Amino acid sequence: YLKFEPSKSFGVVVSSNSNLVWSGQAIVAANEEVLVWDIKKGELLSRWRDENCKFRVTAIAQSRTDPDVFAVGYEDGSIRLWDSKIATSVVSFNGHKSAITVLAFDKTGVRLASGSKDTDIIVWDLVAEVGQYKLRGHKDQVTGLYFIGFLLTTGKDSLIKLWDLSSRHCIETHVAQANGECWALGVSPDFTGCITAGNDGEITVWALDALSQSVNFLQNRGTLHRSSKERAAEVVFHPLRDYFAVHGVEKSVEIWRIREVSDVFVQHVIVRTTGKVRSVDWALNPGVKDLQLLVGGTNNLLELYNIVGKDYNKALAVELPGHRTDIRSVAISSDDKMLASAANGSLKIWNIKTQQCIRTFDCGYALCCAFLPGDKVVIVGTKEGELQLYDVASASLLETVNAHDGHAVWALQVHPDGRSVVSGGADKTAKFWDFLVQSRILKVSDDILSLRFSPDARLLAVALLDSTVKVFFNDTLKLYLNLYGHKLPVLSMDISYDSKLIVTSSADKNIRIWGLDFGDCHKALFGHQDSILQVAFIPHNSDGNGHYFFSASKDRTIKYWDADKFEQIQRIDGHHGEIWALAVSHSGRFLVSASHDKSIRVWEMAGERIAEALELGMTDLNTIREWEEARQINPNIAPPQRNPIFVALGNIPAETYVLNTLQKIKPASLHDALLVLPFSTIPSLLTFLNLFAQRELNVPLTCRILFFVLKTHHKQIVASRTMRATLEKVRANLRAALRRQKDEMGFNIAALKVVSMQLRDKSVREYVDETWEEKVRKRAFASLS
Amino acid sequence: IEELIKRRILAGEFDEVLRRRPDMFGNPHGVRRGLV
Amino acid sequence: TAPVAQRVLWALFKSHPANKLSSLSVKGARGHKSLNEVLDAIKVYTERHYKRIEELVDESYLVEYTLREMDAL
RNA sequence: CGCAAGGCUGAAAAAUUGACGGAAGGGCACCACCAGGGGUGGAGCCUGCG
RNA sequence: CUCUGUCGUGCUGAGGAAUCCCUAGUAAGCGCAAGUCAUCAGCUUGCGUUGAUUACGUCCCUGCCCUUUGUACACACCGCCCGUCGCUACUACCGAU
Repeated sequence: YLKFEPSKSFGVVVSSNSNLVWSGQAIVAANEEVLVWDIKKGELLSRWRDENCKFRVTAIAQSRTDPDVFAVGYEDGSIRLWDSKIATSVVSFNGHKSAITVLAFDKTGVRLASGSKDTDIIVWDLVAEVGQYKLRGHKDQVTGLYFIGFLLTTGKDSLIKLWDLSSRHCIETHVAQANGECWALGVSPDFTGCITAGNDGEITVWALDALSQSVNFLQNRGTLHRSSKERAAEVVFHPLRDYFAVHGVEKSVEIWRIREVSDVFVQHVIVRTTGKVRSVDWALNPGVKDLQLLVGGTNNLLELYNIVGKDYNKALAVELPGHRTDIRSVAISSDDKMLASAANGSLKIWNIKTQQCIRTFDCGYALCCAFLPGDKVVIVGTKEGELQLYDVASASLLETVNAHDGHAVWALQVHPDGRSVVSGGADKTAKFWDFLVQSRILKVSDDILSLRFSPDARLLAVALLDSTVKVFFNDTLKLYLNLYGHKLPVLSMDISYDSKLIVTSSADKNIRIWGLDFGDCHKALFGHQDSILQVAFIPHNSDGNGHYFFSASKDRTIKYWDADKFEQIQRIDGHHGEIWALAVSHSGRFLVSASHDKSIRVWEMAGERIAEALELGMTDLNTIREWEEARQINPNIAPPQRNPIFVALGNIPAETYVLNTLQKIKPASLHDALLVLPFSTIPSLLTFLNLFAQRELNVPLTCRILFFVLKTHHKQIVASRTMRATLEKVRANLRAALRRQKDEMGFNIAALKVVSMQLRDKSVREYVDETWEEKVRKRAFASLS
Repeated sequence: IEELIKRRILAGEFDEVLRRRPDMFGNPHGVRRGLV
Repeated sequence: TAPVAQRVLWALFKSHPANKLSSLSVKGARGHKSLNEVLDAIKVYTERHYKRIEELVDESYLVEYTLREMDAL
């Protein structure tokens, strides 16, 4: 019941997630690890990988005034502050909901702002490890951050927003594109010019300047249009000289210079790149006179260009440690020291112990690859219908054979003895070439997708487009039997070492285990949320585990099953793209898996409440009158220093506080708790009632609770003495407020009577005749009984 | 019996006598007795 | 929000003459939002508030009674 | 009498109305509080149940 | 049961932890009758007699239910409860074919 574990992972330089940084090193993002390369030699310096995290990384930021501490932002919504000296995550910030997308740093590096795709922009302190606060505008996701203090930002709703930080709310807004999207942000390092790239190939240019009145800080000083009318991915300025770079996710990067706006910004150079660039970045080399433009391109490459100012030249490149489009097939050699990896555009063969490429080739497309026994030559069946034969030792092309005309070779299998190969192509046939010369062909009804032999070479099994499997004998090609029971075409098959079991994977998200004698489905089993792509056993039963098999499935999962118990013994996570291929070890002790990530891996009380509120309010009032005494005697610094609950609620006065705590309860509860109140706190209550009637608000609540208190304590009040002064005050204030409110509402009702009479006067009648019969509201009021 | 309970609860058909309105005779549509 | 609605209405009435408020004519005057009905609604609700505040003063004379009692002692 | 009565097969959803909660406020209860009472449970007899 | 006398505590000992029930002709004591198509004689169901203590409040604990939508109009009051997702329309984005 041994499990498996991720041990090696390679074959990938910068992915399609953004935001490369330069340090003379290039710091780029793999799937989940942040890896650091040299560009001069292609050997990588290091990798940064946190074991607690499995989610992909998508934003990188270098701290200004201090390198060797770096911010990465993942997909889950987490920020990790790493060090470059020691490769550990010194701290983690888990505040966002999803998909960090833009990072930015302070001038002093104490403050770090993160904009996400959950639209919250969060600032972070770096000396207290707490989330400071949480800004909120932006109808849709944010795409650009910068620190001016002040904050500048921009989001997908074509909104550019200038936030304060002293008072956490927005100061100024503008909208850049009318019906479009503000997509990228660029700030000049002197904070004077800011350009925003919008979807139509537009770049809007804005001038900056370094509250109750009309505030205006950003000015839309104009618009320009670049050449490519694509989604402009990023805009990066030069740290020192007067240049910037605009690029969309495309094969062109436009560097412009800074001297109307059509005059002040001109096109310096348009650099053409080999593939679609994902993220450009800037690099200045100590002792160069040029511009190191460091592009990271989605087709798995790093390039480093020189740009001359007052043409381009591909100076440096990092492409060798990874395939360049997408790995489609793997096959490891018989000694399990090297593997061959087949991708659209190239072949690369690698040493496992060094996890490092040793040889390469150019092939057009690459469906299937398989090495021949004695691990000297490797076969590739490719979509144009061809089989090419290369080798490791001479590193050249040996042979080409046109098996099928315009039909992709979907299946390639070497005979277990090792004297022939079988090619199942997208035509209606499958061919048998021994060595290479055509021994025999096989005409089958539909397209053939995948086929494999028996490990004791007794019977062959093909898997068609009819959602069927046909198993034939090996000596003569008579139809031994067939398997049905799949609704979608079978995408893969593999049969056990002793030819006692067939596992068969369809596109119906499920697999079958067949008994291979009489063809009885030992078990149908549904195990994956998407189409299960490839399935393979482990050959060696010398450990006693020959009936175990892995299944690679398009929902990013490996699943490790045992057929005899019919049970899933492991689930293997660790890929974030629809995995394309896998292969097992001939020792069975490890396996390899090649994904759409372009990576491969090798796996080894109400009354008491208002009483306390009264007490708090009275203590606050004592502090306020003492502070008033202090500021009256001298204007020196003496803080009021009120209660933390007041300063947490937001410095509202205690009168507002006690008004909330008297309003919150229902009126029946108000009656009951005001009865519950003891006579000791009645003077506090009378003070607050006086202050309510003085600063008139909720005068019916004021009156009703004053009356309740007086009537349920009338004898104690007339016997006491201290209540005389407070009751004089509350009588004067209540009478003043009621007289004011009564006078205003009487004025309102008198004026309304007058204006209604005048309206009747204006609307009486105009003509006069024998018919005054033309000269009210009615309501229905249905009653059931 | 447990299976019959599960069948009834899933495809819910309870034999409960349902509360009929008291004045279905004189008031068949059951209009509201207020503002109309 | 009755007191805040009445005061700005009280400020609205002490700044504009009755003939102007009567000959107020705006094109959005049809059905329930006509000037007659709007003024009638304000008048009726203000009458209800005024009756309530009259009852409040009538009950608030109790404090003057209590002060006269403590005067008697 | 005829139809029903020919096996891509081999045991373990709907949703613009849906899923689960939280806080406050009520009402009820000798399966709750409160005041007391009384059983059983100690010894022997036995119906019954396991 | 009441009243009247003879004699005087003498293997001639009223039930632990726990758990359950009970609020007015109720608990409890007492006997008499019957044996009713199922059950019940190791008992069952009737019927009469004697008949109290203590609550009869409270949602504090333990729970259960219901409000936050509806179902009615005057006076009168109240005043936009809260979270995590699903589903739907639209918008743009990512990458394989």
